[PDB]
Amino acid sequence: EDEYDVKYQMYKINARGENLFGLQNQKYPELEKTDAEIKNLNKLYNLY
Amino acid sequence: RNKFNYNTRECQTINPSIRERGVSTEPPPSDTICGNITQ
Repeated sequence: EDEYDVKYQMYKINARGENLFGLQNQKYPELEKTDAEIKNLNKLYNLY
Repeated sequence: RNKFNYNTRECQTINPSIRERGVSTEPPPSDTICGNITQ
């Protein structure tokens, strides 16, 4: 969770700089795959 | 888009309030006597 969170904030400041310079916003699917898998995993494990 | 994104700004002036106040003067008073002439 902490790992992909800090990855996410890095991605956020990346998007900030990219939108500052007006470039095409680079997009990453592996973070989303991580988020979905760990979302279901963490919801079940938290309920457990 | 082509010109890079603009930047918002803000400025406002100082606006005094409007009050309604009314005052009065008065007609100054006067005296009216009567006297006789002595010897």
